Amino acid sequence: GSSGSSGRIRKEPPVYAAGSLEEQWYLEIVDKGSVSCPTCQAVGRKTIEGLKKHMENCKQEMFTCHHCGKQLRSLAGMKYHVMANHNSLPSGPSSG
Ligand SMILES: [Zn+2]
Ligand SMILES: [Zn+2]
Repeated sequence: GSSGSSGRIRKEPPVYAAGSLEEQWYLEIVDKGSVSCPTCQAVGRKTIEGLKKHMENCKQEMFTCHHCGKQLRSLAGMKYHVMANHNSLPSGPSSG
């Protein structure tokens, strides 16, 4: 057996903070209807909740060579494009 009752007002702000990203993304929705990914910025979601899960893994780090300025997802592959194309073996101030 059991019993009980309650009833009070609810005047509190949403999970969002008074100055956080969540709020920003939220607007893009309440204004447009959907929000894009701040990481890839190619695919969005109907709301944040859904996006969060997306960025939870998508959140990756991009790189960009300096010699030429190549852009590759896999750091390894890139770091190799330099030693291959920008192969400057330390020998002398000249080649010949
Ligand atoms: Zn993404
Ligand atoms: Zn390069």
